Amino acid sequence: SMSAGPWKMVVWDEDGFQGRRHEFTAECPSVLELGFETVRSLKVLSGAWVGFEHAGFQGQQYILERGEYPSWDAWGGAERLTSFRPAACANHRDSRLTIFEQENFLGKKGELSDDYPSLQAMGWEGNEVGSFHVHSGAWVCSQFPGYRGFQYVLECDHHSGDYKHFREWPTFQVQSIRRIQQ
Amino acid sequence: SMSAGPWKMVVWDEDGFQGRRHEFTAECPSVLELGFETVRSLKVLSGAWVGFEHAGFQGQQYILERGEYPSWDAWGGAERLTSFRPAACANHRDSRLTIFEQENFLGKKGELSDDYPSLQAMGWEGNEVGSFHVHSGAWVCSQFPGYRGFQYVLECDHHSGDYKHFREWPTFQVQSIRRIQQ
Repeated sequence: SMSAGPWKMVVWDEDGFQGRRHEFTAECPSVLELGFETVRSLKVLSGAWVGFEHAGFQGQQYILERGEYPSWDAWGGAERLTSFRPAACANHRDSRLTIFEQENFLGKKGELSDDYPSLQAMGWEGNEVGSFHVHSGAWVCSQFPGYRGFQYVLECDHHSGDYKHFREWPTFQVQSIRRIQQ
Repeated sequence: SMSAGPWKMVVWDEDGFQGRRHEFTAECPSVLELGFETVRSLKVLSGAWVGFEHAGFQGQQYILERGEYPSWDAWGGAERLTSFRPAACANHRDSRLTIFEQENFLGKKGELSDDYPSLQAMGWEGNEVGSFHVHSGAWVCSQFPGYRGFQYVLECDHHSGDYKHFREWPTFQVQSIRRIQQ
């Protein structure tokens, strides 16, 4: 129970925390706006952050929890990371998500308050999810079991947690889902 | 609370569950011994399994929980998977692991009975772990936060759960650890 400071991450433009450095305490819509050409390594010092492939928070999403990322494989196993924002709703102990088989909160539902490396192991029918309501916390969904493939992040403060369409988050393949750790 | 059958996985030698097929209900030390040339897709129907890069359960390890894996990116985001074994100790609700900063159960310790996408968020000092005692369950450790980078699996029935050396599991980098879901 050490006492942490405000959420913070640091980016560098060369691998292994070398080269040009910049620290963030709030979102950055494009590192190019700093004069950086690229982000090649990073550290998350406090909190949880979402990295995005393209400027303006567009493209592939990467969840960035506390720790050290010496090259791009550390966040995307994906070489390009251009914008960043805090996962503002992250609250690991206060996370609750409802998933639905179809869009618009229709079809069979599942209630999640824990992490699921295998939706199918838990009883979910099929490999698709159609809509989501985030009651609290921030969640990350993955295409494949064990938190692999394309990720996407769901926040409690997006349309009051409503994601009625895959347009709001078109492949509907989701096989693992977990809570984000701030 | 549907009733599941015995642990089972199925492999195919082409992507998308096409081509030659073979089902396992026990370990396979080499798919080449079946006459297969390669495994390109797979499904885990029941239980949790460990895939290995090389024959004889050697090389990179991949955790395979229930679901569908249409190509190699589904298990390794790593194209080669040659041998497979059940994660026999997997027991998600009955998993407990002790981690140590140094080898031989020395140094600071941490007690884990939950999943940790960020060891550093939980209070662990540094990015290294030196030894492990698995009290119960099966666990998977990852190099980077959020369950990325090289994985390795720790079982309760390996030397009574003792892993005193990195030789038993030399890079000591571990930033996330979770329980395997059978």
